[PDB]
Amino acid sequence: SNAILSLSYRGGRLIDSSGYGATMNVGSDVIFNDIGNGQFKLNNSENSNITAHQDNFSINFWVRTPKYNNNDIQTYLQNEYTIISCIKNDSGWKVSIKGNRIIWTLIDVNAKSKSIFFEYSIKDNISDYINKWFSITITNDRLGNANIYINGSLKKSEKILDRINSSNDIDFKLINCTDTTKFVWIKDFNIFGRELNATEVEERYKIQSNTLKDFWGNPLRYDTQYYLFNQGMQNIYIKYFSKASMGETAPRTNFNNAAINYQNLYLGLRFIIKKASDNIVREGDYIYLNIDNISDESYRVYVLVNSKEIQTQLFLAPINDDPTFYDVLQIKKYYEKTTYNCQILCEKDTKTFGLFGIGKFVYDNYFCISQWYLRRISENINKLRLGCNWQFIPVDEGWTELQ
Repeated sequence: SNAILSLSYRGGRLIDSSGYGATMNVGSDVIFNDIGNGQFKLNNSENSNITAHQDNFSINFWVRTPKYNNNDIQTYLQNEYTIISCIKNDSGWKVSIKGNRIIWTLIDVNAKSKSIFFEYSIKDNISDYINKWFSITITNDRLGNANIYINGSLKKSEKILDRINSSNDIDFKLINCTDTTKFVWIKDFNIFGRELNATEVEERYKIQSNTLKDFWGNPLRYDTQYYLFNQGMQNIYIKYFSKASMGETAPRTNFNNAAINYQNLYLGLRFIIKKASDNIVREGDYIYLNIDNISDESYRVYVLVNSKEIQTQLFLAPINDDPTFYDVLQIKKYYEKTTYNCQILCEKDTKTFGLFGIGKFVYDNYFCISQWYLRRISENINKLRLGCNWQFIPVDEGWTELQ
């Protein structure tokens, strides 16, 4: 139904947008930003805290938690710490994190507890969860079922048990975390006074998602260094091929040990998005793609305008005024609009050159532009043809790499 409580960071202050007038107490070691409305970071200190002073309800919020430290994996796996709690006389509810698990716990007046959790892999080459914003929704009823939804989709649902106390305070704070460097990002925290159904959860997800985002789920920005990720070919990156003035694919390198495995992200061409015509890139903007790690001089992505082929290799070159090439691009989000993917179009202007992708040429796979990606092969084509879907990866503190 209607939010009992909703945290928003409006104009320098954390408030309750609920209209229920919750009063907020904020420690001195909390970091805020005004992205969306907005975001806060809990560090591992007693001074990094927020208190909201206020059998069927729902909890919804998005969370961003940092990648494990390769050399501190047993701490990551074994240390469960509370992040959000509503407890009184040892009874109530808490949200906790234990490594790659997010955990919901109900505790009765006798200290008898039962938990439900969501676990994501820490062995996949590419993760939709590690260090990335993702939405969680927990519902609970009197039947009684507890459900965990992740990114709008039901992931778990279990029963069931004495009485569970209700508290006037909700504490946002790391409890029992043993890594002094730990932090957690939270946004869009909401409480509902009823059990939201599967349809209600999906819709609130789509709503809480026109904004172009980066790989981590934050707004995409101009003048920011980004590595490039391809949704259709996730296990390669784009590398400058000196002999040809092109981008060729290369296999991502990886790291693995006994407990974990991942492919490296900070590889290949490093791009900067420039305004062609604030610093947030919006759907449909006209942009250039600069590349700043090929040499001392700036390079840029060019489209061969006088090609009659279906697909053409993109020309990665020093800045020039050669009219046989064109550098004005448009970043778009044609579909899968809740994801962090985007497409790159070039048009000039009654003439469409296609979308950026990866194509087979005389053979190897090259960073290219192709009309193939605009073909309306079938109504579901966009679910099958993923090579024109890209994400931009900035270096982020929650994801560190060797070398």
